[PDB]
Amino acid sequence: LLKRDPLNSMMNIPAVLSRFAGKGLLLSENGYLRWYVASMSIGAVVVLALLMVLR
Amino acid sequence: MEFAFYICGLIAILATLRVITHTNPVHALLYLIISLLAISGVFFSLGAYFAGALEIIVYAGAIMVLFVFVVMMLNLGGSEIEQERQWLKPQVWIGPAILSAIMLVVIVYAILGVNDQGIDGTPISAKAVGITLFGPYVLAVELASMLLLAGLVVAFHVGREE
Amino acid sequence: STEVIAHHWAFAIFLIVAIGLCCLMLVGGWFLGGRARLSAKFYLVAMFFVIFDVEALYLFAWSTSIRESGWVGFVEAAIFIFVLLAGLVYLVRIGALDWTP
Amino acid sequence: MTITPQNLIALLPLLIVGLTVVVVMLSIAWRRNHFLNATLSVIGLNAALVSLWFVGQAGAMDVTPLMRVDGFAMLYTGLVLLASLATCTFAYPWLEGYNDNKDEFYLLVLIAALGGILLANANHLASLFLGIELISLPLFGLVGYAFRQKRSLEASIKYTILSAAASSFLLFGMALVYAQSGDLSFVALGKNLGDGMLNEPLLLAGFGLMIVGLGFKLSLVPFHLWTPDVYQGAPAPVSTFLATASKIAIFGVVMRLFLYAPVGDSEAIRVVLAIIAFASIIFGNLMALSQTNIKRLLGYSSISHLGYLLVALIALQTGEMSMEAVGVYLAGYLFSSLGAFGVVSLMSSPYRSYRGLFWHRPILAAVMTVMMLSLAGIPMTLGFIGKFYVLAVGVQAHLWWLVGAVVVGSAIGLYYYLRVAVSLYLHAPPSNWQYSAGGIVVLISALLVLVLGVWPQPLISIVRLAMPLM
Amino acid sequence: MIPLQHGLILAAILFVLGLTGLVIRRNLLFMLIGLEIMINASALAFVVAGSYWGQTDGQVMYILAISLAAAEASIGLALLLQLHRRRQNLNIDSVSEMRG
Ligand SMILES: CCCCCCCCCCCCCCCCCC(=O)OC[C@H](COP(=O)(O)OCCN)OC(=O)CCCCCCCCCCCCCCCCC
Ligand SMILES: CCCCCCCCCCCCCCCCCC(=O)OC[C@H](COP(=O)(O)OCCN)OC(=O)CCCCCCCCCCCCCCCCC
Ligand SMILES: CCCCCCCCCCCCCCCCCC(=O)OC[C@H](COP(=O)(O)OCCN)OC(=O)CCCCCCCCCCCCCCCCC
Repeated sequence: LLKRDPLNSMMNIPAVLSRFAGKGLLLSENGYLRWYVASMSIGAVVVLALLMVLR
Repeated sequence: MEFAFYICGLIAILATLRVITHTNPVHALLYLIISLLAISGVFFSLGAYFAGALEIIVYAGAIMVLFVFVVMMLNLGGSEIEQERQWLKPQVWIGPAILSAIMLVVIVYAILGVNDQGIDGTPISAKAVGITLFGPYVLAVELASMLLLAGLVVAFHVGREE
Repeated sequence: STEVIAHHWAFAIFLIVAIGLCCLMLVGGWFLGGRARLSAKFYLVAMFFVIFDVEALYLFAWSTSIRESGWVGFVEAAIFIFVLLAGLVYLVRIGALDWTP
Repeated sequence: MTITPQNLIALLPLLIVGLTVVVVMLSIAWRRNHFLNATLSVIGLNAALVSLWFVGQAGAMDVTPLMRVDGFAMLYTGLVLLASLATCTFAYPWLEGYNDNKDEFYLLVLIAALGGILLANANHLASLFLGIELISLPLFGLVGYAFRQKRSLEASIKYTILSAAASSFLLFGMALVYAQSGDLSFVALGKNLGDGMLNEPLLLAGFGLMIVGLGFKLSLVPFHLWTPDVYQGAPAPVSTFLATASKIAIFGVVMRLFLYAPVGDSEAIRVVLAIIAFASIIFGNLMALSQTNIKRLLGYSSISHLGYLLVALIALQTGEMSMEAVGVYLAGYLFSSLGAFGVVSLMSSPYRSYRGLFWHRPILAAVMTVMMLSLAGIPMTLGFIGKFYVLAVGVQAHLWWLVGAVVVGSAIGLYYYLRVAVSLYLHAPPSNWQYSAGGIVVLISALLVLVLGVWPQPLISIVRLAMPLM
Repeated sequence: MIPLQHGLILAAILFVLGLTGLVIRRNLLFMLIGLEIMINASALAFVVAGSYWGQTDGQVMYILAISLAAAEASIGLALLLQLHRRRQNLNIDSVSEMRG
């Protein structure tokens, strides 16, 4: 039962989590300029609203 | 003074709405010129006479002249990207509309809580702006000349025909 | 001061009567009578006009208040005009302002 | 404030660089000579670098309401000057492969360096805005220098549109901040508020719009999506310039603005910057696991390293050595990025795969893996000294989320940096003194990073000599 | 007699209209048009802020703003001319060859 080293897999969990999160984050870099401007405006709203709720 | 301010602001907002929702480049640029004349009216109603003068001289007299120039050079007419009216499909613009709406209302709510004694409309003359430009702000003048020269060089290098 | 508001009203009726006179002139012309690739040098010229018009507006702001700016303002605008003339000479020499081939 | 002769003495790099632009432009007007104009540009930049000694002898003083010359004014001016000189040195053999006009490149580099010196000495919203625009517009020209390429033209279009949007955002921010404050001086941004009313809605809104514009300028999340495409499409000397000089100057003026403004120690801005720093570190490390492109990889690397610098900036008021940490990190990051992008430029020169680089270009491969180890925070490198400084400043103000983000981002960045560093040594299927000069520049950067990793005391003392007006 | 708030709201409305026109339009000319709308809106806000305090610094930064707007419009229209010269179309979605 142990010959596959289960603890090594339990500590290899964050590696596969990092790869999945990186592949998910790479979906934003689609190469479209209109999406880049939209993301800049989205971040503007997020930063602005975070500043007013924590003011 | 105030009535001119509100009328020119309403004209500028309506003209900008017409620009961002039009299909003809020449009509859009004409509506933008109307908006710039209205914004110069806003400038003159607050006392910033030099600001409105430069708005009609170099913004509504040079830059949009260049836009109209490149529009008539490119022969923009019944193109494929223009005929489809993709920017008028509600599924396209509904996201950016509510995005600009939440940005606008956050900015509005931040603005509305500020102190305000009102703008007296005292005319800040162009002489005072010239005094300050060559007074405290001299390096701004020299390096803005350098900035315009850099833009000149860049736009020449990109825009050659060869 | 009734003179200032009088001049404002005079400007208002001057604007209105001029625009309306042109409007009714076009209207009367329509009403009466029976019936039965461009090169990039254009862009370069317009671009040079825009850039030198902004530098011109800087000189416009200078020239109205020359006396109280002193000699320091004069040497500042001397560097400004020298930069403008250097850029103009640079544009002339390379062939940017040469329309003929 | 008027101008005195000693105030002119304090502005030697600015006047020398502007005179260099005038002289090089008049020389191009005389005759298009690549070697002569490049030599004139590097002579002017070196003259500014030498005249920094006379500025140091002059002392710290305020020139106009716009500008203030002090220790970091000299430090960031010098860093921008080395970045511009290295950019010209890398650009010359690359420009030997250019069929079209080459002399405007050095003009744009000089003007962008002039904007960098502006941002170094800025003490005002006007000087900050003008320096940002003076960096951006020559970068618009330089990114799209080879506009016949799809990649360079597309990167120039993207950078131009997005930076105009960010400039309008930033200008609206200064407009709101000036409406609240009534003064554009750095020390007065929040001087009209007291008794715990620092969180003014309009002041926070304007400063948030400035954060939007500057986080575009510093590739901070979520204003970061332009970075890999612009880094990949631009010419490699240009990519070196946006990696080093623009980031250094914009972060220096950001550091001075947050130190001098009474609103810089607001809790809401601190929390927003902490969120942005966390997100930038994590994201800029996470999108770079699976990049086969070295330039996009270095763009995400720049995102993560600017997140680390933001982490150093957040503890400015609480900590005491936060600004010293920022200076040391920026020097080490400058040298590492200079070496890495110089190797990229040398394999990109002249104009017309890093795997197996050691078997034909061993010195370039060795300095490349040295700079990749530097960017990972590996010891015997200056990047480790910068990461140690950032960690120490994090434990100063107890920014434990940021410290843990630094650790995990360091691990992920270290993973892909080792991938590149060992792929250099695997197996896979010039001839002028300026190419040798660029190789000498990247080699000197490698020896500097190694020596100042083993012996970091001279750089620490140099940075500690850079103290502001309290 | 004219509130600072009302001019700030007008400038913000113009700014968000220019941003919306920048986002929803995939023709490059209308994106540049939106960029000039936003930079003119920020310049209008700066003029309103300067006129509220009775200082010429608002008009000075307006002058700097329109200098930037002129040079940036020149650069953007040169890039638009290059795009229309080499690709014969102004689709901003066509420039997407760099991704990932
Ligand atoms: C009539 C209903 C509407 C009809 C359709 C729209 C027509 C155009 C409306 C806009 C232009 C006119 C606005 C009304 C101006 C009336 C005059 C006025 O308000 O004068 C007061 C003041 C005089 O100057 P001041 O020294 O400040 O005096 C303060 C008094 N102690 O004035 C000021 O301080 C500033 C005055 C305004 C600025 C100068 C003029 C700007 C004109 C901009 C035109 C833009 C394009 C309009 C296109 C319309 C069609 C689409
Ligand atoms: C082809 C031709 C080639 C020519 C050679 C090119 C390469 C060499 C370039 C040399 C540049 C020299 C710059 C000298 C800067 C320091 C000048 C100086 O004397 O500063 C003294 C001053 C403090 O002195 P003090 O008189 O006490 O001041 C109190 C008065 N109020 O100190 C200060 O106020 C601050 C001093 C530090 C400011 C920053 C230092 C300059 C920038 C360094 C960037 C690189 C740093 C990383 C590398 C370090 C390597 C060890
Ligand atoms: C006792 C627990 C608490 C204390 C923890 C202290 C930290 C140190 C000890 C734990 C270290 C765990 C490291 C796990 C990953 C090890 C590296 C590895 O496996 O790399 C190889 C792997 C790719 O291998 P392959 O399967 O071939 O993937 C195909 C890729 N094209 O590569 C990948 O999949 C990508 C690797 C990315 C970088 C490594 C992952 C770093 C994640 C953060 C680590 C920090 C601790 C997080 C919390 C731990 C649990 C509490």
